[PDB]
Amino acid sequence: NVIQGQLMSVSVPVNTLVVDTLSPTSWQASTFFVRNGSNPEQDPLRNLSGQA
Amino acid sequence: MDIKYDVVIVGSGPIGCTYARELVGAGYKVAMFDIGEIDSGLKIGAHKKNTVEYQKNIDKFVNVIQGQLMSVSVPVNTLVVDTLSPTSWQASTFFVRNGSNPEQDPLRNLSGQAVTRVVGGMSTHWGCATPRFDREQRPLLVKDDADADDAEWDRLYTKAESYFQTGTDQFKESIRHNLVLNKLTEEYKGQRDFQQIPLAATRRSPTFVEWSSANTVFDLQNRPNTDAPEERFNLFPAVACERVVRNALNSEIESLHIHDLISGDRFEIKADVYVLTAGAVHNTQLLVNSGFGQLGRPNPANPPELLPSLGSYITEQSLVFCQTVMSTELIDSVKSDMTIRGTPGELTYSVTYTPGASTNKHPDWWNEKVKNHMMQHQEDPLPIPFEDPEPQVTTLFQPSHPWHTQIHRDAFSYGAVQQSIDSRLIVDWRFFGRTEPKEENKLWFSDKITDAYNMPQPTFDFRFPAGRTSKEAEDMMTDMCVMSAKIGGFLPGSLPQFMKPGLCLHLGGTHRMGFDEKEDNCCVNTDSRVFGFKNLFLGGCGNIPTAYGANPTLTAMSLAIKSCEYIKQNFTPSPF
Amino acid sequence: MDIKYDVVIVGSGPIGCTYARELVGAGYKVAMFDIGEIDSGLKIGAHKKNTVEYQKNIDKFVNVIQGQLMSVSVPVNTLVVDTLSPTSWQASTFFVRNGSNPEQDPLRNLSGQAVTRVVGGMSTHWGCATPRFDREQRPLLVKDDADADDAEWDRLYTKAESYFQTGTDQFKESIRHNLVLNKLTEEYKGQRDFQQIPLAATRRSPTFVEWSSANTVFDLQNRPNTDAPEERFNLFPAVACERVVRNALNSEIESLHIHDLISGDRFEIKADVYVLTAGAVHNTQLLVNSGFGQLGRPNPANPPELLPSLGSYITEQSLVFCQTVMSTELIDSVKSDMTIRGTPGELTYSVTYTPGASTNKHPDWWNEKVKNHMMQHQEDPLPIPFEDPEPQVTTLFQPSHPWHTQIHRDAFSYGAVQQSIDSRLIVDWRFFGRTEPKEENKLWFSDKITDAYNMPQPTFDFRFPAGRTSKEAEDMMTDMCVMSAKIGGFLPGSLPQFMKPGLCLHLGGTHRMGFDEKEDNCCVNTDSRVFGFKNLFLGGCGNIPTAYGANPTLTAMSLAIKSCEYIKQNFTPSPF
Amino acid sequence: VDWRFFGRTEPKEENKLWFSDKITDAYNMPQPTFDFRFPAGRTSKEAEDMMTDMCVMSAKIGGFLPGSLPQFMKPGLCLHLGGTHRMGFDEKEDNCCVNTDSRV
Ligand SMILES: *Cc1cc2c(cc1C)nc1c(=O)[nH]c(=O)nc-1n2C[C@H](O)[C@H](O)[C@H](O)COP(=O)(O)OP(=O)(O)OC[C@H]1O[C@@H](n2cnc3c(N)ncnc32)[C@H](O)[C@@H]1O
Ligand SMILES: *Cc1cc2c(cc1C)nc1c(=O)[nH]c(=O)nc-1n2C[C@H](O)[C@H](O)[C@H](O)COP(=O)(O)OP(=O)(O)OC[C@H]1O[C@@H](n2cnc3c(N)ncnc32)[C@H](O)[C@@H]1O
Repeated sequence: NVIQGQLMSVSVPVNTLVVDTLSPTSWQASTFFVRNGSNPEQDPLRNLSGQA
Repeated sequence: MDIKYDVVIVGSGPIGCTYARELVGAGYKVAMFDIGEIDSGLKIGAHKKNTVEYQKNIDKFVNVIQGQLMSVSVPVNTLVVDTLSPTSWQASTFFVRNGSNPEQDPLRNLSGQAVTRVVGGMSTHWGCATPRFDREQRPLLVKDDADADDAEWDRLYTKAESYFQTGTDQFKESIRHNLVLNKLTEEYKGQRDFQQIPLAATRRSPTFVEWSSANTVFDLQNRPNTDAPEERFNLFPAVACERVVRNALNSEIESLHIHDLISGDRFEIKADVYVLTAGAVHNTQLLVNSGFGQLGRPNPANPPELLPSLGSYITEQSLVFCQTVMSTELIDSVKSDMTIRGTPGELTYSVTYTPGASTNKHPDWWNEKVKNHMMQHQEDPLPIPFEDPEPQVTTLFQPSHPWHTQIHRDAFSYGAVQQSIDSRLIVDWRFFGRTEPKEENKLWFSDKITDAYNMPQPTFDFRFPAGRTSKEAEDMMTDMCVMSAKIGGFLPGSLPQFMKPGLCLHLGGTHRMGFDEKEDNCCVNTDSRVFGFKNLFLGGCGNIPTAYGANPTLTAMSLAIKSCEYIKQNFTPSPF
Repeated sequence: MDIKYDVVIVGSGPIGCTYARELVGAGYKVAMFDIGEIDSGLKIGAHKKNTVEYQKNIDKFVNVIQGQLMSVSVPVNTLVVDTLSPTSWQASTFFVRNGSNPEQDPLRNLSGQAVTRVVGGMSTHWGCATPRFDREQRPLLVKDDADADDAEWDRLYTKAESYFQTGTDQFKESIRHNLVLNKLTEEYKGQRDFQQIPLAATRRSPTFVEWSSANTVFDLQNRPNTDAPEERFNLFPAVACERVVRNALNSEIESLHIHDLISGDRFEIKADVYVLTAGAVHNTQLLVNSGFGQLGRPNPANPPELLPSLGSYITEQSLVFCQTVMSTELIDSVKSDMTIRGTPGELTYSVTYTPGASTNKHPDWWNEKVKNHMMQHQEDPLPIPFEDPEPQVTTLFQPSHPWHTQIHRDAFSYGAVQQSIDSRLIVDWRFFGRTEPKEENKLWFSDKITDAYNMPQPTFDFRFPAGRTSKEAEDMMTDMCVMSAKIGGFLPGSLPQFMKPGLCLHLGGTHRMGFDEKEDNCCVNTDSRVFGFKNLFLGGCGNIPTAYGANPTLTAMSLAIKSCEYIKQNFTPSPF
Repeated sequence: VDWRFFGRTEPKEENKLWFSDKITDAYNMPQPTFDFRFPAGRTSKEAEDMMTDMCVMSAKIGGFLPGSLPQFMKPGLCLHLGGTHRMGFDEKEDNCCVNTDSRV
């Protein structure tokens, strides 16, 4: 837990995971927009995802 | 097989079988085709739960359901796997893979929508709930005369309930059922009414229910036969129906084009009357494949010439689910009439009641089951008999609670930790919302991509409408949270949640009914006859044009019965 | 139903059907009972995968399998749930709940063991692999004459393979199959041989295989009928067989006691010949319920009077599994014969080969499939055609690799992330170990606890034996890791692992065969006749007394064919 | 017992760490971006041979622990990144950034 608490990911690609069980009242974007500190330059297929 | 029939029916689900029942009985020469195969045993199209083994292992039945639900539209998968070995082959993109539909926006889908291709359709696995719709959920059959409209729905629903063997008392001797039913009655006294879910089912013994299906409505045996010597019916399984052929006038259907999946051959079939009962998705696909509506991605710049509302105004219900673990207060109530001496497992242990004691909260029969269970199974800490049937409770949709409710048990795949909880304690909660019909919510068919039967690939463009539909959906969730707490707390792993869109499989409005094609933005009239066409009829939930929360099948069958009255009045059976 | 038959058969799986095929054909008056129901469509007891819908959706078939596998022995669950609401009822102990078996030690179980109660048994869902056993895996039918023993097994296996429609070439036109087969041949040159898994199956088209089943061996239709007018057979589904009644001499069976699950009535059935083919678990249960062996927890202080080796020396195979993702080297090999100009998706793009080029690594037909796929589907990055059949590769058990191997695809439930990998790349690896028979490994039946049919509850006391069995099991895992790496890296989520004990469903030895009851510690002789008894025979994997790694069904059928030779030679059919 | 086997990666010009000219990280510095794949040829063959070697060697000690089965870890979890500002004798000939005294 100490280790994980001090390893900050270098490059996180834009997340395209589909959540389709939100309530109909919840706000949602119509796209997978650059969110949550993701790096839009990053190809998720040519990454070092584990680099921190 | 002959080339010419009086009536042809596409699909062998319960709605096709309603047509078959009515029309074979009226003496028409009838053919029914189904793309799927016979696989329910000797009773063709019967419910798969009606085996002794599923009645003793009911949770295994989830697997039967899942094994015959094939996803309608799966978007291209973009999940990153970055722990492959460096030697494994990988593409540089998320390419169209594994039967995914590239037309599909993963954010405007009914991901949970699925279809069943087997003789008897989805009625080989369904839950058999058959409530009537109240006025608010129901389309008009009579204009400007509410009493006359009620009377007509009553006549039709009554017949439909006979065809399905609908009843409301098959679970009346269940302790668990009565425990839930009574508590909720008491808690909502003067606010809401609770009753048994109306269920298409006949109890055969205390541990066996014969669930109804297509086979209950019509047995699907070829005729003439010894029991029906003057009737004429043939069922042709493993036949993909691909198109109905319109005359140039667009006034009549001239043939049905089929593909025999066993021989591989294609044929045309001729009939006086053509009935499409392939389900809400597949009726639409067949029509669009026959030049109704618009093939391809919607294009308003280019409105279709025939049935422009086809595939628009589609509705699916919102669904919320949880499970509860029965409260201590309620379990203790079960044994309230009992005197208990000594300690379980010893010789002096005694559980007794006074039959007829005026202070008894329960009938003698309930108390006998409980005493006997507690004295026979002294290692068991619960007062509920092991073979006690499940709860089957509803409060039906009303204006002040505009959702359908099922408080019940059906087959479920309990994870390992959930298996730690005694099943007698667990109750499932499913609340179903009504969805406003909106032109923008569409089922359409690709002009380039094809499905597994080489038909135009279905694609959804759906979102739950803003406004009432969404407010009610969230109010429904809150209502399940409030109501469920009266019975027990949530079961870990089955916490309150929205189910993926379309999992409820109550899709409607894809080929909707109304009085007037333009004014009511619809495809069929109140006899389920396709506007413009003399001899084409559509059956099923696709016909329902309203926002409904209740399970739609009974309502669809009712419309089918009306549709067959029109047929009997307007087409003469051939001589035998 | 009559009261008297020439032969009665308990169970309608493939082994019962072998008896039925041989004995109905020999003119005996035959009854077969099965506790399960007809549910494979019109072809009674046929494989459930032989529908068009499962052949287009093969992964859905896992659900069919899981829906008909009922766990034999589930220990009491001790999983702690401590996130219930304080209002929910809870016991203060982990009490016997949810059909758990309190006799069962969770640490000496076959947790993965399960049974199938349906007409046709497990052959309605099985994988159809039918290898022969080599000498090392195989029991003796002839003593002190190895060549004579080989000759006898050859005669019997050859007939069994005819009954099952066993073949080794149904997958020969698969690119994927040949890609795997060839690579592994090359890598083990001079060390091991690879071939197609022998499969009970007939190819009907490039996209449809008719998998064999009980129905292939015998069609299970009542006789006399139009095709077999001088034969006599009745199948009675939904009949629980409970006991065979021994004479006081313990020299003959006098009746079969049955329970009709539909009427609820119990009857006795009389026959000259009694054949038990209910599976390895249920044959044992029936025998113990009839006073063979010992009911209750083993007690050596009190050895049974009849068949003291019944339920001892049980064997189940160890099973290791993984999936791979095909290597880049191998995928590129597929298109080695191709010249490629331009870029995919453009007008100039060209994929060509020179038919007959001496430097071609592949036959023209392979290259035609590949060229056509690459030119027709230029958005697809793989050279393998979409409808290419699966790999079906084996290297059969040998002394230097004493395990059976299947390098293949069968129905599988891929998780969401796994669905991200193109299915054409994925290969399943299943290696099966042989288990030394040990007296201490037992299937026994409770004297107090009962199962869902009110029969004595089965309980296992099993561990994989120390010594060779365990060393080989781990060497097998290492061998799969080494061999699989030649084809590709592991698929995340399907990494190398031991499967729970008994999931392979290859249980043997529960009612084992040998020459001499005491010296060979066994229950039946080489005609599958129960020692002491003139007219009682047992069929199935329970008969196999050796340590085997290969799939046992073909071997069991072979023994059944020998058993019927004895019957035909020793019992006269009644006159018709 | 834990088993961790670590492979060597061939240095390839095409494998890059670069920095965005538009996107910034949490300290307002140019956002790092990788363009990496394990090189074809030796690096990838050895990586798979390494996996097989761990499977073979580990079996001498015991069987795998369920839930910790043999697997490749996500790229870069080992945190042994090298070569981003690599050393050599001659800047052009050795394609490098610092000399053997680590001087730029
Ligand atoms: C699956 C499901 C269904 C369900 C249920 C629970 C589950 C898990 N619970 C419900 C319940 O409690 N109450 C109820 O009212 N609905 C519930 N359902 C849904 C219900 O089963 C369906 O509404 C009902 O069966 C619909 O009936 P219908 O006759 O309209 O349609 P179907 O059963 O899908 O049968 C259609 C058939 O047509 C075939 N087919 C499809 N395409 C073709 C082509 N091209 N050619 C020839 N035949 C075609 C099918 O194979 C099928 O049998
Ligand atoms: C389930 C399974 C099976 C399997 C397979 C894969 C799966 C997922 N893959 C295998 C394969 O590739 N090759 C092979 O050799 N084996 C494979 N199998 C196993 C195979 O199906 C079984 O070995 C085979 O079917 C055994 O045949 P048998 O005829 O001995 O037994 P059965 O099929 O279990 O049928 C027994 C029947 O008897 C009934 N029954 C049980 N108890 C009673 C009582 N008391 N009274 C009357 N009937 C009884 C059953 O209901 C059943 O049909």
